[PDB]
Amino acid sequence: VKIATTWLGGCSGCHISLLDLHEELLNLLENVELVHCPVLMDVKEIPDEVEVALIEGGIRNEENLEIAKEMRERAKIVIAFGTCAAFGGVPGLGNLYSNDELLDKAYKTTITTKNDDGIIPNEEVPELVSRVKPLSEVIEVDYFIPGCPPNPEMIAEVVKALLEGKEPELPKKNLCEECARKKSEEGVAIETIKRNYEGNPDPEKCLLEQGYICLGIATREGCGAPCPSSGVPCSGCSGPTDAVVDQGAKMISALCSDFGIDNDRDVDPMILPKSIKDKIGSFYKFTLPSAFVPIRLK
Amino acid sequence: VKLSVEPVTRVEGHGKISVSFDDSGNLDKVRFHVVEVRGFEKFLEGRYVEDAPIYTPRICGICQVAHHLASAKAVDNVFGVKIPETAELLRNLMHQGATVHSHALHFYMLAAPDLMFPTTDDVLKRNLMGIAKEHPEIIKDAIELRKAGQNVVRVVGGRAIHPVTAVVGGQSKSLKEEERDELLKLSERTIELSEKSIEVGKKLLENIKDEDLLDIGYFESAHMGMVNNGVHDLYDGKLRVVNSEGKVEYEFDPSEYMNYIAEGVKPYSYLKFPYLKDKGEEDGIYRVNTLSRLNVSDKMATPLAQKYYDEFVKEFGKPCHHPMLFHYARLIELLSSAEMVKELLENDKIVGEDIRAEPEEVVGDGVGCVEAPRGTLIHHFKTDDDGIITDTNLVVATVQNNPAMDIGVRKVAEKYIKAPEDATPQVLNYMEMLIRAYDPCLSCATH
Amino acid sequence: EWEPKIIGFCCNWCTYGGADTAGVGRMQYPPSIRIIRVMCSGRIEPSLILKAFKEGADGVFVGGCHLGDCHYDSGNYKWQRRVMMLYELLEELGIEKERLNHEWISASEGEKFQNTMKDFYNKIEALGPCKLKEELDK
Ligand code: NFU
Ligand code: SF4
Ligand code: SF4
Ligand code: SF4
Ligand code: FES
Ligand SMILES: [Fe+3]
Repeated sequence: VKIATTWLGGCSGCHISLLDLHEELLNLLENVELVHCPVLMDVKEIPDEVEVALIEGGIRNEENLEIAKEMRERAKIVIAFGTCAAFGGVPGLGNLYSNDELLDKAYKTTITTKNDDGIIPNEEVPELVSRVKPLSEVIEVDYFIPGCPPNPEMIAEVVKALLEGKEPELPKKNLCEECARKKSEEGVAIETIKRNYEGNPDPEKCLLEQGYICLGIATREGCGAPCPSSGVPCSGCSGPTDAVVDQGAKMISALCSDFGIDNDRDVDPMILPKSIKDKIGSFYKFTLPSAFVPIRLK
Repeated sequence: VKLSVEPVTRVEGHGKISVSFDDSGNLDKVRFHVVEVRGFEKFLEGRYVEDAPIYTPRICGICQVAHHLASAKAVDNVFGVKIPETAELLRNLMHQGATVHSHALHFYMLAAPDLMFPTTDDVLKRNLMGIAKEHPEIIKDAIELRKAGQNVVRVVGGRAIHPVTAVVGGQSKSLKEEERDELLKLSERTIELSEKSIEVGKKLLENIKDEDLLDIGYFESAHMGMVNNGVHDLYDGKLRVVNSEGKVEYEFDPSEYMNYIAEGVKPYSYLKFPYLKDKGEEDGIYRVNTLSRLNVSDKMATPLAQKYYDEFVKEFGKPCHHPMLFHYARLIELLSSAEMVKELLENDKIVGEDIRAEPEEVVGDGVGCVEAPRGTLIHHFKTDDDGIITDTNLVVATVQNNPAMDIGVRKVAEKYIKAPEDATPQVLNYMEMLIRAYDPCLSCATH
Repeated sequence: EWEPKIIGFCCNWCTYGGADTAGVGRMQYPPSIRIIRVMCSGRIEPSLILKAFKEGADGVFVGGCHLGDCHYDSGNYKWQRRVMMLYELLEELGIEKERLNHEWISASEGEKFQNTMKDFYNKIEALGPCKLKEELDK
């Protein structure tokens, strides 16, 4: 089975997680004919007759667009490999600014930068597309593996399923399933909102009920919930479940519904927006390019 | 005539090499282009400053620990908090484990294919699969090193890729005595494998010297690396610059980096061109990374690495300017990090519960510095009174070898190419070998 | 040459009845809005508002019972908390807060519904078209 990988606007983390199969990477490569993979081999052009393709990263520049289209033509099955390819990922926060603001910061107004003619790199380099886009927005994507990065076992199950000819199926519940923290059977009620540096979070009580914006409730399971286990709220990196399109919108709906719910008719509805200084960054860390409004208008 | 090497393969990120010829057919211009940028420095504006250790690891999937720690340190200065000692050991423990994983990843899976097969036509063979089929035990040692390092990261950081435990004022969780015990049990095997890695490195660099390839991309430069009383240190100390003759030019705290470092911009690359602003663009070229850290350090911090480093200095002197000997320095750091993992796991403060101090008044300015696997890493954040980021600047490791890579690939072309017929598949791969020697991470360098 | 595209969400019990009352009373108002029926204003969530802007909405209207008069007791209180966050979220996205309008309108208040539609139309008409749909289409 000829497979190929490539990367676009990601950070290489999905490929590193693939290598974190460790011993199993060799067993995988014994059964698979890897015909293209920039990080591991020197095949420059994407060959024809690729059966499966792992594409990491979203679309950030014109070159990403052409490679995504070339891989779609060459590959039978295109897989959106990771959260960036599936939802846009952290680089999607660049949509909150124009490319000119992104470029002028990196190449003019950064404190150590020295550029006397004020040039923006433009020779032999691609221009950025207008906004970071999920892979499915520019090509047809047959499957996707969420996670930032996707855990190594999950990458193994998806691929081996396709080698066998079976459809891969991701887990469907939200994170609270896997998480070992204890909830109130009376339900979630939030009195105040705390930034993650405030107070001392109790190790066993659900962080959302303690007042911390935790994305576990709006995030698909599968990772094992290591962040809440390790003492910090979930940031939502795995993305939403199959029944939620806009992860940030749903988290906001849930958060607002239960804020002051024990005092429903009297809690001031302006306390919650005033306590959150960075709202897009609180709720759209990994998924902004796939939200209903994936940019800031200028 | 114009030739292009794209993509440059077995590196992290997107780069290409251009080779152009004039009307006579003579070599004309040779350039290294990095063709990616994402703009972290700008879109970090408006975020919660305490979320910086969440965003910046997504600059790269290889060295995500280094960014996590650099941001955490900057955040720890933004708030006026001094983290307790146990937190310091846990972060450094995670830092060494990551360095083990990164150095092993590069030498074995990215670099070694060239060192083993420097003059081959079989391009499908020049990869870990080609090494694994003829020398399987070498790739299994590589895998076991990465597995040991990532395992350290996962336990201390919560995840092997993009750790989350480094929070405002220390660590979000402590290390438990049982975890400490099995990590310490496993640490001995990592050290042995690192020693064996040095020996294979000797063999393969001998093979490189046999082919007259040990001096490709050679030029002389300054060198920068963090030292702690002149002792090689990846986590704490001051940044030391040594000139091409080995003389210490300056030693400065990373918070003053802007008074010593400047980054230039050229139109043909999204990757900037740093230099010692004092010396200028041409005379101020310096390097970072494994070999640069050895040149600036008086000694290593661990005994076994000291022995190989002393033996190496005796053979090549100080400072060494050979690009390809960055590979050997990488293997010494690989061992030194392995040893440091064990040493930190033996420090009884590693399992302390006093892991975090309450954040103090917001200073509004913080610089965080660590030696990433691929060189000095600086995170500089500025915030308002609510701790909302207003400005960020990132000087990320490999960017500081971009002049070295641009110079190197043209000096490789000068040595081997006179006419377009000389740019054979093997000679073009020589140019990529010069790139790979510096272990470039181009997503990191551009951010 | 250009007319605002306005989307409305009205509860079945009070506000949808106020829009019916305006129709029975022949209370003319601009033909920009289209109303989507829900049982309760508590059924309205940020994703529905954001979805409408994505589709091309120049303005978004939501109408529910007066606070306390919810046919389902307290649905509007949840909605009121969500919309206050959504106002400031729309600003972080560069969408004018004024492009979103929520009102409490009972079934008898046909006149109030009429002037609410007129005031909102003029507000959105003066703002010009929302440029989100044309940026995503680049
Ligand atoms: N090592 C490393 Fe990065 Ni992927 C680079 N270059 C770091 O901060
Ligand atoms: S997903 Fe998380 S990891 Fe895989 S790439 Fe985008 S960022 Fe790097
Ligand atoms: S913590 Fe985050 S995840 Fe674990 S439960 Fe409370 S919410 Fe669901
Ligand atoms: S927890 Fe929230 S964040 Fe930590 S991993 Fe599972 S998802 Fe990504
Ligand atoms: S039914 Fe009209 S607001 Fe609840
Ligand atoms: Fe920078």
